[PDB]
Amino acid sequence: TAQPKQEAYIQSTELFLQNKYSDVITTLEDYAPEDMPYVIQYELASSYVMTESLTEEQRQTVSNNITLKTDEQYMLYWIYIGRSQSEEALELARTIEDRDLIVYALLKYREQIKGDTDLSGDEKQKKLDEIDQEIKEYERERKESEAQLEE
Amino acid sequence: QPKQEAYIQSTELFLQNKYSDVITTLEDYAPEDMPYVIQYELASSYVMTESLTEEQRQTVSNNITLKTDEQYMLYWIYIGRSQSEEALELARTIEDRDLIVYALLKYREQIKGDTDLSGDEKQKKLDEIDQEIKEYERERKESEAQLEE
Ligand SMILES: [Cl-]
Ligand code: NA
Ligand code: NA
Ligand code: NA
Repeated sequence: TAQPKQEAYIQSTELFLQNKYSDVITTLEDYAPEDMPYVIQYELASSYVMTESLTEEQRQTVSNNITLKTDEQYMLYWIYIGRSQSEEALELARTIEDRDLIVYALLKYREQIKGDTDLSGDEKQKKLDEIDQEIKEYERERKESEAQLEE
Repeated sequence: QPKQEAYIQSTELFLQNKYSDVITTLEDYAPEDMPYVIQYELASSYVMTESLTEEQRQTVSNNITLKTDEQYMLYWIYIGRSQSEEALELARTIEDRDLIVYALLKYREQIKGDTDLSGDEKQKKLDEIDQEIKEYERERKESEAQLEE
């Protein structure tokens, strides 16, 4: 006997050890990240983070380093970002209290609002505006932090 | 000739910061044939509507000036238009590491969603891009601290 999970873990390990990020991702796509062994969370999260379209600036800004010392929450954050579950990544970021991760998740959430088809134009616009205001607030906080550190 | 009027309307929109309106005004036209200043308008408009903080948008677009080479403007227009293959080829021609890496990542996504490619061809392409990305990442880490000596 059926142990499809057991097998996918071995399979993702084989692909990861070869840097086959995309293939790791599709191997694991039907599986809940919260129940994965820590090494498998590591493989998946690394795979998502390695393939996230970040500019050099974004890259400098966000906590996108993943190691076998990195806390589970950071791995879950990047896995949800990777799966386009920005709502889930947003509330993780807030729990973590990582400013730039909240901002990054707010940006992905903005896109999802922009594309949402169930929302009317007015509810749409209101929400984008709420988001941009929150982003600007955090951006203001980052700037003031950097100002104090240069004093 | 409606082309000329599009350039004029895109200018009218650009000067009001109506970046997304600039983009739609020019959507049908080829970027290579556009006058330098319109390439600037379009490139800037794509950058100003990317998913980035305001500060990040400023940082990229403040680097795009009317003394900037046409190539950097074409790069951003391709990115903005999801012509990531084209952005990548240009990026390698420019020989700027950062633009190659960003374009690879966006190209990866183009492949990921390409309907014409078969199941197996898609995967082999992604496998290749994935390995290249690891290679750039390994070089990134090595530059950060060479640990000599
Ligand atoms: Cl993917
Ligand atoms: Na490989
Ligand atoms: Na970083
Ligand atoms: Na500029």
